[PDB]
Parts: sequence; structure tokens; C-alpha cells
Amino acid sequence: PRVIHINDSLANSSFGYSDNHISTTKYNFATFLPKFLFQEFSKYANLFFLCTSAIQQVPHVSPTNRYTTIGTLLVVLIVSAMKECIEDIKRANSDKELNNSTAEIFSEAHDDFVEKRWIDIRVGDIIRVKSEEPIPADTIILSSSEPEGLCYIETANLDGETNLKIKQSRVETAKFIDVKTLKNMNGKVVSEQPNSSLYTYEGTMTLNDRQIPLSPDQMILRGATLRNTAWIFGLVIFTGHETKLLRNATATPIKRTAVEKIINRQIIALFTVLIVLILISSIGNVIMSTADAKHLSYLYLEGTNKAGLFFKDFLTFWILFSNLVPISLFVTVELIKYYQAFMIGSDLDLYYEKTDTPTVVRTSSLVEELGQIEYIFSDKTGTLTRNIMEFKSCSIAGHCYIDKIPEDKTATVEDGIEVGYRKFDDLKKKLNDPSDEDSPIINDFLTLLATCHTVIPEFQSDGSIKYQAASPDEGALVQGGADLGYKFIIRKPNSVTVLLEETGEEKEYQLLNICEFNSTRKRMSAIFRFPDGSIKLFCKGADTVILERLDDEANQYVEATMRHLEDYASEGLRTLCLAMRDISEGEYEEWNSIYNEAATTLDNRAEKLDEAANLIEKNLILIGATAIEDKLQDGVPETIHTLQEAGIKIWVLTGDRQETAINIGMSCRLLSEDMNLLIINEETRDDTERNLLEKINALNEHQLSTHDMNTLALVIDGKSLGFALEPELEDYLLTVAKLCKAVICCRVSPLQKALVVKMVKRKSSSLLLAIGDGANDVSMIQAAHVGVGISGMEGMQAARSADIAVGQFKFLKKLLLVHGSWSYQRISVAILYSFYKNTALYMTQFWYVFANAFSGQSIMESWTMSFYNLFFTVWPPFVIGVFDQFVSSRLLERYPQLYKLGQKGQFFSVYIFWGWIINGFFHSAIVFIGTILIYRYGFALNMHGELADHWSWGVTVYTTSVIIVLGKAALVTNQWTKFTLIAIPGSLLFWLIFFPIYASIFPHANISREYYGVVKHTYGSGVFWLTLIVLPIFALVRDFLWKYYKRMYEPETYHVIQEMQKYN
Amino acid sequence: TSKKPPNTAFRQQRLKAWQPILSPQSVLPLLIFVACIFTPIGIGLIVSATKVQDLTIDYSHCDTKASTTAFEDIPKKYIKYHFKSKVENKPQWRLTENENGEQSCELQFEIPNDIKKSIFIYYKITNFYQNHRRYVQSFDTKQILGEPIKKDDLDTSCSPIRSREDKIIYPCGLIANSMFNDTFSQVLSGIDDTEDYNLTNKHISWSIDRHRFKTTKYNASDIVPPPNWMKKYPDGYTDENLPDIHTWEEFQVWMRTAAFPKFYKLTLKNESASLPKGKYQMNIELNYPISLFGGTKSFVLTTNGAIGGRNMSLGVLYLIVAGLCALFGIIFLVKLIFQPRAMGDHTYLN
Ligand SMILES: CCCCC/C=C/C/C=C\C/C=C\C/C=C\CCCC(=O)O[C@H](COC(=O)CCCCCCCCCCCCCCCCC)COP(=O)(O)O[C@@H]1[C@H](O)[C@@H](O)[C@H](OP(=O)(O)O)[C@@H](O)[C@H]1O
Ligand SMILES: *[C@@H]1O[C@H](CO)[C@@H](O[C@@H]2O[C@H](CO)[C@@H](O[C@@H]3O[C@H](CO)[C@@H](O)[C@H](O[C@@H]4O[C@H](CO)[C@@H](O)[C@H](O)[C@@H]4O)[C@@H]3O)[C@H](O)[C@H]2NC(C)=O)[C@H](O)[C@H]1NC(C)=O
Ligand SMILES: *[C@@H]1O[C@H](CO)[C@@H](O[C@@H]2O[C@H](CO)[C@@H](O)[C@H](O)[C@H]2NC(C)=O)[C@H](O)[C@H]1NC(C)=O
Ligand SMILES: *[C@@H]1O[C@H](CO)[C@@H](O[C@@H]2O[C@H](CO)[C@@H](O)[C@H](O)[C@H]2NC(C)=O)[C@H](O)[C@H]1NC(C)=O
Ligand SMILES: *[C@@H]1O[C@H](CO)[C@@H](O)[C@H](O)[C@H]1NC(C)=O
Ligand SMILES: [Mg+2]
Repeated sequence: PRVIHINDSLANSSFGYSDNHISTTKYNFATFLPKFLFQEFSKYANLFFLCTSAIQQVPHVSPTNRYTTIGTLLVVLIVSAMKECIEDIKRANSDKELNNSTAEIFSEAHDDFVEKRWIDIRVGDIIRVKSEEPIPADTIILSSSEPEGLCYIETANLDGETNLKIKQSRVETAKFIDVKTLKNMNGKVVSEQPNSSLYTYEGTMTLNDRQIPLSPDQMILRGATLRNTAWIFGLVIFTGHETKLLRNATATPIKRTAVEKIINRQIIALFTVLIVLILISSIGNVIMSTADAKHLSYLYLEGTNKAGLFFKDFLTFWILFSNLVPISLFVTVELIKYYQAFMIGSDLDLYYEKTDTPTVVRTSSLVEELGQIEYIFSDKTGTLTRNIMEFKSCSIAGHCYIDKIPEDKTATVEDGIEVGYRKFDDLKKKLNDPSDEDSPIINDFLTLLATCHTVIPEFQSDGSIKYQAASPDEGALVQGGADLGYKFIIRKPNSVTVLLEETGEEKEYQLLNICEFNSTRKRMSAIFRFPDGSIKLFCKGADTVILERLDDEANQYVEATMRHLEDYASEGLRTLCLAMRDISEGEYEEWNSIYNEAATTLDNRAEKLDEAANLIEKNLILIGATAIEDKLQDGVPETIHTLQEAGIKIWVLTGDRQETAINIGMSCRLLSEDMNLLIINEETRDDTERNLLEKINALNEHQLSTHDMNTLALVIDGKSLGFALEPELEDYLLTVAKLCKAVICCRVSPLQKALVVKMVKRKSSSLLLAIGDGANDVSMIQAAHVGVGISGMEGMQAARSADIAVGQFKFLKKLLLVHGSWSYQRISVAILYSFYKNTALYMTQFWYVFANAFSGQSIMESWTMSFYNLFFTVWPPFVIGVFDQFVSSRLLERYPQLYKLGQKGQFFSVYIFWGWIINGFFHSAIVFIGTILIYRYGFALNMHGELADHWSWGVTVYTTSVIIVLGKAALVTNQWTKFTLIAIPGSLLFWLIFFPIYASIFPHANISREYYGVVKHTYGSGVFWLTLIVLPIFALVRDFLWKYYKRMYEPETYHVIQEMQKYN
Repeated sequence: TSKKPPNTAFRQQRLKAWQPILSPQSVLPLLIFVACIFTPIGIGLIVSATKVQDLTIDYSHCDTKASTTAFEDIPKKYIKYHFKSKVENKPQWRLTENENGEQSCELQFEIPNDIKKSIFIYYKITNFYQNHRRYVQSFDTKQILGEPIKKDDLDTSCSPIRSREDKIIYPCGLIANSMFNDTFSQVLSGIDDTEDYNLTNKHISWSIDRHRFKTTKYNASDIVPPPNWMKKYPDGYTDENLPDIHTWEEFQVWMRTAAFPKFYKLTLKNESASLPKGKYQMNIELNYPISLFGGTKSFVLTTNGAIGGRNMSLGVLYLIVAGLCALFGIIFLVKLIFQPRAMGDHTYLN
């Protein structure tokens, strides 16, 4: 029970209801850490390094400084925190921009409407909602500008239905139009508790005289949109998170890609090899310390506690090898994906001009999947078509008239009945003079085009009249019937006015009664009275419903109309038949009495009103038919062919029937003239089973040839699909669909559009891409792996819930071929290399336990190793993962088969991860043996017989390691821009300049006392600048020669495409 | 208002770049150039490492296998030498003892070639893990600067040798306690009409070590010697027994932890004159037993070169790289000459 006042802002506030502020932020300045730390430590690498840093705080165990890992941990943590804060601020910007809108609210003291913000809106205040504006909150209607009190709401955001719902006000309280009379009304509203049910409402409103009940018939939700109403007086009841729609808010589940799982497997492999190395080192340490207890007497070992000395030794290696799992990668990968999403959502070739809407990648975690898509579950109305109707053709009296007559059949052969294409000029030349017999029929048709509809006219200052219809087909019919002379103008209640431009005078007909449209009958009737005293009933309908109730002896153009419907349905044009009948006064009064008897029974409206209207629809005189087209977007017949040529299977979910869908698919270049159609249109489930069995056995009984497997398509209707989705028959459908190259689902139910997707991903390993528009298929977009939303006339409900928002369809040819094959080849190399540069360094920490008696001595400094992952090897990854292009976009679209290289997974796998790992091992061993062969006794200097030591050798090891890492990076890259020169030689010079300054300044502050005098013995030594030249070449000659060999004598596809790009 | 992205070379990914191609005409000249520039460097480095003249004598076990009454020969297993000429007389050795068991090993060798370069003399230790983690970090750096650190403020890294009998051990650490203490002759005593050859003992450590190793400000009644120095400093420290780590340069040379268990340590040098040919003799006061670490002490007399001293690792590395380059530059050449690729066309591999 929720008691709400009517005009008391302070009386209802004592209950303490929610505020109208809608917050979508993830974090806040109050409880940021208690959740951010949990989110950051819920992963693997972060918790592992936290445990490592916690272990590193015990005495005499850390082989390096106590703060050499927690520093990098805090650095990556604050980087993640600042990125989360940036994205949360970017969300809160739009949140506050939407939450501070204006609202006209009644004032108790001012006794008038004042402008305020949505934040200060309280429950119980009277507001005045204008037109073409969203609903502020859950308000009950008090009054409106209409005399009865009705209004039109659209559920384009709360539901998927595009029709307008008529919400009527209470007749006992809709008399308060002025504001000054709003002060003498008192009472309370007892509403229900906040729930999530949409069309269920109950309450009780107390008026000045008597109480009234409540119902969802006078309740408007927040997600609706008011239309065709000047102003309404509303009383808020639910606000904030207490509404019916925003209470059970949906949460988009995090989509995990395949690259993520491969990264997880590689991390598990690295953890296993880490444990192996640690255990080997510990066993060697204990056996050497036990077998040589006499030759190591100068170390003063424990002895009686040697067992414990085992455990304290274990940790000693853990930390020493904890750098094998790089923590910088888990942030570098997401930063690279963010930069890639930014660079993709800012391309001109993916920008729409006629609407000013660029590509908006709403989820930057799914950028690499665009290079490995196999299924595309597309829509037709909106995604393939322009979703704008246009009156194309009309056929009356057995003739045909079109504006653009094609030269294919313009010359009427007159093979008996007249068949062909004519212009509207001949229609006018046969209509102007009344000597023709069909002229009254043409007049009746042209009046039916501008009278039988239910479109609302609006006049403007420019003179161009606008038409507002609940459906675009009726608006297109009105526009096609008005442009020749019979325009539809101001429509007053209970009559229709038509302006005749041929004569110059305006006529008016008395609209007696109209019947609403039905989904089963697919008809609509409307009775009119003319100034001539004749009563004429018009009726519009489908081609297979009204034609059954005709008079074959009266009309002589039945077969002509059937042919005009058949040849129009063969091109995908929506056809509508129009008929008329003259009635007398007695049957008119009888039909009025039947309509009154049907209106008195408010319990039955779907069947009672239809049977009342059909009581007189026993015979009709057919006037003719109209055909409206819906063209396809520009570039779709090319993008679909290019995607099919790249090896992608398309499932078009069409709302038409079999032949219409087949024709629009053949026009869309989806199918062909020789593509074997496996038609499956059956109502009996057993017959569908038999058809599937016949298909699968006729397919498996013989081998699949190259020309036979590439030329197969499937077509299935709605009921057959609903029967083929059961758990007992889904396998047959899946195995018969995995063979055909194009699937066409006809008469698809809205919700079923999701079941076709959630059935594939649960029984396959391919990646799915669902592109669509409007709300009716939003559940599809949230079901596949990559969701794409088109910005169209069905509302922005799909673009706000899709992972990518694209203006039209044509852009896919560049979104997947170029912005996918790159987005998969970059990040992969940006990850494998991220495992190499690490292994090429800290593996020298393992080859050294054979020289320090298995003690765990750091070969390099404690802070230089920590700076290796932060300053000197952080830019080549970004350059190869954001700015590298292995093949030009000019040749990546000419040869779409390159997409298959990313579609299978030929660039990122464990078999290549192990190759990178063993290459790192090889280079580490090379540098280690090369450095120990030169610093044999440390006697490798020429400065007055002074000898080198531990750190003067670790510095050379580190320098050679970073030089070889940068050489590998330079060998990997394909695009030599300027960021590459900033990343590789830039980092080389950065290290070469940063080492002397650091080692000369910081030792004097008790930070790195192991660098005293090492600068002289390193730089001034004549062997440093010789090993730095002789070791990297010796280690990279293998990679150089192998690259040359694989390019020259064992090439691939792109290895030849790059040669063609270079030389041509 | 406008949401159209800019049209620039960066935002449209149209930056000018370079495509590295690996054509044979661009690879084979690179390989032959690398070979032609690495062969002279390699031969020059091996020639520079060849001209080093050195000598090494394993004087370990001299207290067991060396005579006492006369100079007997040293087994060929122990001696090593590289000179520009042939040595006529094999190095010999003898043992001697004074009072309180002060043993000494007297080695006698022959330098047959006038060494114009500056002479250096090291002691080589084997199987001594100075790079041990417990051993490399066990020394207080504040006492090296010379400060009176109290007991409760000493570095806990030198734990096993810290505060003996409730007195602050002044040289805390395992590196100082395990110091090599075999005194050398500091002069090559010439024999048979051969003049002596004095050797300098200072300026052998690092400059930063001489700058940081400061004379201690400790007293003598609050510090005790390390347990291994009690033989040379009995009854504790006094006003005169208290050393100075600033002038004690051998201490600074030993405190430089090496990287491998086979390391040199500079002891003596002479850069002011040439070492003429003749018979020389060196005395070593045997005090450091090899049973402490199971290694082999050695007396090394070397010179210096551009690389270091008798080490051909760099030269053989340069020669190996040049050889690999010159081998592949012929393999790939004959492979492309005798059988070309004949696969430049695309042939629709898709
Ligand atoms: C004094 C003796 C001197 C000997 C000198 C010898 C040098 C060569 C030695 C061995 C090489 C043997 C044969 C060489 C001939 C062929 C090698 C085949 C190598 C191979 O296909 O897989 C590679 C892994 O490569 C190793 O992982 C390389 C594996 C090497 C590991 C060796 C085994 C471990 C050694 C550890 C020793 C430690 C001992 C312990 C010592 C210390 C103990 C204290 C794969 O990675 P990759 O980066 O190349 O991948 C390529 C590459 O990215 C690119 O070139 C290709 O594009 P394109 O080509 O179209 O542009 C691209 O398509 C992709 O396929
Ligand atoms: C050159 O360097 C040699 C290696 O460091 C060193 O040889 C060691 O010298 C130490 C010091 O004397 C020896 O340690 C003593 O050994 C005797 C037995 O020989 C122990 O009795 C003695 O313990 C005593 O304990 C008493 C009661 O606790 C205490 O009051 C005494 O002060 C004393 O500490 C020591 O343990 C050691 O055995 C020697 N050999 C080895 C292999 O370590 C040389 O002395 C050194 N020579 C010079 C001239 O510096
Ligand atoms: C390096 O060795 C030379 C050669 O013996 C030393 O020069 C001799 O020094 C002594 C000093 O006692 C003189 O009596 C000799 O006359 C010098 N020799 C000649 C040929 O003049 C030189 O002193 C040594 N350098 C040192 C010890 O630092
Ligand atoms: C240069 O060499 C001579 C020859 O050994 C050194 O003279 C000896 O000095 C020690 C130290 O006092 C004496 O015990 C010897 O008796 C001396 N021998 C002779 C033959 O004089 C001389 O000390 C060396 N030069 C320097 C600067 O030490
Ligand atoms: C030395 O002298 C006495 C003990 O001998 C003591 O009071 C003093 O603090 C010691 N240290 C110094 C630096 O004088
Ligand atoms: Mg649609």
C-alpha cells in the first residue's frame, strides 16, 4: 500500500520515498576502494603478486629490495583506477546531462506552473506534460486538452510494439483544465507497491465527492512517449528506482572472448613451468648444501635447522622467479583494445553523413573478435531495407500504371487481357474525360486512397502538409494518392475532406463508422456518405482474404488483378487490395444496430467487433490493388557478396513468406540462379521430421563436390522453425544448416529471433555476429557474441544496447575485413611478444643458480629489473598492437579470403606461445654464456689492472638483453612509421641516457648503492661496446635467416600479397 | 555539435611508412658486408689476445708436496705460462718455516722475454662462492664509512658474526671475516746476477672504494675482532692494533664481491719500468688453508691488453658470426642460382 497526496509536497515527503535522480555510475568518491580493490584482486595475476609481495616481507628471504614488486603493483593499480574513473566520468557526464532536464510542475504557493529540474521532482506534485517529450515518471492522468480525456502513448522504449496505445482519463475528474481550479481538489491515491509487472495496476483515488478505482488503462509508464496530445496533467506516484520499468533493470553479461581463454591457458602453462623451475632449484640447493657441508664452512650455515632452511629457501626462489608472470600485460592489453576501439570509432568510411552518426564501439573488450566471425544473424526490415515505404504501383480496372516504365515489358503485347506497364499520364488522359467507363471506378479508387485511411494531417507555415500515421504503409498510400491531385487535408471528426487539384474545389464526405484492423482478418472497412446521397463502404485487405467474397458475375477484371498481384509479389512489393460496395439505408441501420450491440459488450472486442463488421461483408465489388516497395540500402548487394566470398554464412531472418523472401534474397545477391533451395515449409511436426531426414540422407548418401557444397541454401518458415528447435529435432536442423551457405527464415516470430541464436552458440564453437535495428530484436543483440545496432526509424533502443553502433549495413565490408583482420593480427602479436621480452631477461635468473651454488643471487639490480617492465619495454607493444598493419587496406578488401587466416586462428595459439617461450629461452642462454665467457675471472678491463665484479657484469647482461629484445621487436614490425622509431630506437637511447644519470645521482640517496663506480668500468671499458655489438647479431641471425627463408622459399598467401603491395 | 571525425594522416591511419622487404639482392650484400667487417675485427682481437704474456703457479699443497732442503721442480700439472719465447728452466719451489710455525712457500721462475708492458700480480681462488646470496649482502655499509654504530643498530644482514661476548664486532660481515690472508713478497727477488723488481701495493682498489672506506671512529674497548682475525689481533683491539680500512687496500680489494667462483684479486703491480729477462723468486706466507673451501690458490703474474689478458672469446665470437654469414651467403646464393623460386605469381592460393 502506497498512499500519495494530490497537492501537498510536504505531507507525502514524511514517508521518505526515493528521489527522481537516476544514477548509472559504477564507482563514487565514497566507497571507491572497498569495491575497486575486490574487483582488482578477484583476478589471478593481481592476487598472485599480492601474495608474492606479502611473502617478500619476511627477513632474509627477499633476493631483492622489499619494495621492488609492490611498487609495480601500485603503479598498475592506479593506472587501472584512473582508467575506471575516466570511463565512469564519461558515463556520469551523459547521466547528468539526461538527469537535469526541464519539467513544468504546479506550485502550491504560486498556484501556477513553474519550470524546475527533474532532480527536484517529488512524488505527489502536479506536472503538465507537453507533446513529443518522454514521460518523466509513473504519473496518473488528471486531465488533458482533449474533451474526452484520451491520449496516445508509444512503447518504443519499454516494449517492442510500435502501435500507439490509447489511454483515456477518468470522466469524473477530467474537467480541470485551468490551473486556478486545481487548488480546490483534495484526496489521496492508494497505489500498489513498486514491482516490475508492466500491464498490471491497481489503486483507489479519492475525489471531492466519491472515490474511484484505478487500472492500467489510465496509467502511463516512464518508458512510453506521448504523441498526438497537446498537454496532460499528471500526478507522480513512482519515481527513481521505484517505477515499474526501471526497477528490474537488466545487466549486460560480460562477454568472454576466445583470446581471453587462450591467455588463461598460457598463464596456467607459465605457472606450471614456474613451479617446475622453483622445485628444481630448491632440490638442487638442498642436495648441494647437504652434500658439501664441509667445503662451505665460511658461510656459517644453520645445520640442526637445515630442514627449515629448505622452506626459507623455497620462497627465496619464488620471488626470484615471480617476474615470469608479467602483470603489465593485463593492463597493456586493455589499453591497446581501448586505443583500437578509439581509432575504429573515428573513421570516415564508417561515418554516416545523412544522419550525423559515427561508429560508436560501446564495448572495447570485443574488438579482436571482428577478425574471426563465422555466422551473421541479420535482419531484413531496417538492416537490409531503408524502412521507408513508397507508393510504387497501382492496378485498377484491369490495367497497370507506374511512373518508371522499364524497357523490359513496356510494349503491351495484348495477349488477350491487357498485360504490361503504363504511365500515370495515360491514366490522367483517360480520367479527365468522362467518356470512359472506368472513370467512376478510378474516382472511387482515388478517393479511397485519401479517405479510407486513418492518418492525421498537420499544416505548417511553409505550406507542405505533414501526415502522421501509425504505420508507414498507410502514409505511403496517402502520399501516392495525393501527389496526382486528390490530396488529404484538414480532417474534422466524423468526416473526411479531400482537396481536388484537378478541379480546384474541396469535397467532404461523412465518415459514418470505421472498423479497426485485425491481425487475423487482415482487413479494414469504413463506411462513408457522399453529398450525392449514396452510402458507400470501402474495404482494404490482403490478396488472399477479401478476394474470396467477390461477385464473379459483376467484375470482369478478376484474372487481371490476380496476375497484377502475382507479378508484384515476385519482386517483394507489399500488395493491398481495395474494394467498395453501395449500400442502402435499411442495411445501414441494421449494421449500425449490430455495431451498437457489439459496443455494448465491452468484454469481447477482438471477436465481437470483427464479427459485427463481417456481418455485412458478405459481398464486395473489387476496385483494385496497390503495391508499395521498400528499397535496399546502398551497397548491401555488394557487401553481402563480399562477406560470402570471404567465407561467412548468413542467416537472414525475414518476416515475409517463402516466395517473397526468396525473391528479395535473390535481388540482394545472397542466393543465385543455381542455388539449390532446400525448402522446408510444413505444419505437421512429423512431416518436418521426415523432410529433415530426407534432406540429411540425400546429402550424406553421396560425396560433397567442390561445386556442390558451395551451392546450397536453406529456407524454413516460422512454424517449421518452431518445431525444429525442440531438443529432439535441433540436431537435424543444425547438421543440415551447417552445410548450406545461406539460410532464410520466413515468418519469424519476434522472440524466436533469439532462440535461433542461443541454439547455435550452445552447440558450436564459432563466433556469432547479430546485427539488427529496433527493439523487437534487442534480445538477439544481447545473445550473440558481437552485437551491432543500426540507427533507424524504429527508435534508438537497439543502438543503446549493442556492442557496436553502426549507421548502416554497407560499412560491415570494412568493419570486419579491415578492422578485424588487423584487430586480430595486432593484439595477438602484442601478447606473444609480451611473453617473450620477459623470458629473454629473467631466465638469466635461472641459468645463474648453477654458478652461485644454488643460492638465488640476483644477477641484476633490484630496481633496474623493476624498471624493465615500466620504462624501456612498454612502447613497442603499443606500436605493434595499435599502429601496425600487416597488409594494406587497399588489398585487404580486394582479396577477402585473407579473413579466413583470422577466422581459423592462425595467429594466436599455444603452439606458437611455446615457440616464443623457447626462443626466449634460447636467447637467454646465448646472452648468459656469451657474458660468462668474457667476464671469466672479471679480468676483462684495461684500466690499470682493475677488475670488474658482479654488478659491472649484470649491467652488461641487462643491456644486451634489452638490445636483443628491441632487435626482435624491429624484426617483427611491418609498418615503419614514426611511432616505431620512437618506440624501439627511442627506448634504446632512453636506456642509454637514463642509466648513467641514475647510477650517478641516486646512489648518493641510499637507493641503489650497488652502482658506485660501475659507470666508469662499464662505459669506459673497451669490451662493453664490443660485446654489445657481437652478441645481439649472434642471437638474431637465426631469426633473420629463418624469416628470409620462410618469405623466399616457403611463402604463404599474405607473404605474396605483401610482395605485390611492395612492387605494385 | 558536429560528430564528424577529422580527416588527417593520423586519425585515418594513413601515415607514411616504409615496408621492409627481404629480397635476396638486399640480403646477400648485407651478409657479405657483415662478414667483411667482422673478419678483420675478429683477427685483430685474437692478435691482441695472443700478445699477452702471463704465468700462473698453483702454490696450493706447497706445505705437503714441496721439499725443504733444496729447490725441487714443480709438477707440470700446476704451472702454466705463455711467453714470446721458450722457457729453458722449469719453475721450482721450496718450503721454509720460521718461529711458531710460520710456513712460507718460495717459488722460483724464469722470465725469458723482456716484458715492456706493466706487470700485475693477482691471487686466483677457485670454488669460492662469493656470489652466494647469504654471503654477498653480509656486511654493514655504515661501519665502512667509519661510524660508531651501537649494538642494537647494527645491520642484521651480518647476523652470524654480530656482537660477540656482548661487544660490537667492528668488521661485521662474512666478507671481512673470511679474508684471504696470504702475504706476498712485494718484490721479485732476482737470482744470479739479476736485479730485484719492486712492486707497488697501493692504488690497486677502486677509487670509489678508497673514497667510501673511511678510517673508523670507533674506540678500542668497545669492539672485538672477528673470530677469524683473533690470531693476528690477540687479546682484542688496542689503540695501536686498531686498523684503518682507508689505507688497508687489500681489505677494499677483497670486499669487492666477484661474480663467479673462479676469480682474480689484484695484489701487486708495477707500471714504471720493464721487467728484464732472468730468474726471479717470490715468497708467499702460507696462512690461508685450502681446506676451508676445497679450492686451489694460485699466484698469477700477467699483463694487460685491449680486451683483458689471454682470452679469445670475443675473437672467436666475431669469427663465428662472420663464418655463419659467409656460409649462408653462399648457401642461399647457390640455392637461388641452381633453382629459383618460380612462385612470384599469386596463382590464386586463396
Ligand atoms: C656454438 C654453437 C652455435 C650454434 C648456433 C645455432 C643456431 C641455430 C640453432 C637452432 C636453430 C635450428 C634450426 C634453424 C632453422 C629453422 C628454425 C625453425 C624455427 C621455427 O620454425 O619455429 C619458430 C621458433 O623458433 C625457435 O623457437 C628457435 C628454437 C631454438 C631453441 C633451441 C633449443 C633450446 C636451446 C637452449 C640451450 C640452453 C643450453 C643450456 C646452456 C646454459 C646452461 C647454464 C617459430 O617462431 P617464429 O618467430 O620464427 O614465427 C614466425 C616468424 O614470426 C616470422 O618469420 C614468420 O613470418 P615470415 O617468415 O613470413 O616473415 C611467421 O609466419 C612465423 O611463423
Ligand atoms: C688467516 O685466515 C685463516 C682462515 O680465516 C685463519 O685460520 C683460522 O683462524 C681462526 C682464528 O684462530 C681459527 O679459529 C679458532 O680455532 C681454534 C682451534 O684451532 C679454536 O680453539 C678457536 O676457538 C676459541 O674459542 C675460545 C672459547 O670459545 C675463545 O676464547 C677463543 O678466542 C677462540 O675463539 C677458534 O675457533 C680457525 O680454526 C682457523 N682455521 C680455519 C680453517 O678457519 C688464520 O688464523 C688467519 N691467519 C692470520 C695470521 O690472520
Ligand atoms: C717498478 O719497478 C721498477 C724496476 O725495479 C722500480 O724502479 C726501481 O726502483 C728502485 C727503488 O728502490 C731503484 O733503486 C731502482 O734503481 C729502480 N730501477 C731503475 C731501473 O731505475 C720502480 O720503483 C717500481 N715501481 C714502484 C715500486 O712503484
Ligand atoms: C726496492 O727493493 C729493495 C730490494 O729488496 C728493497 O730493499 C729492502 O727493503 C726491505 C724493507 O725494509 C729490507 O728489509 C731489505 O733488507 C732491503 N733489501 C735491500 C737489498 O736493500 C727496497 O725497500 C725496495 N723499495 C721500497 C720503496 O720498498
Ligand atoms: C669512546 O670513548 C668512551 C669509551 O671508551 C665512550 O664514552 C665514547 O662514546 C666512545 N666513542 C667516542 C666516539 O668517543
Ligand atoms: Mg528491423
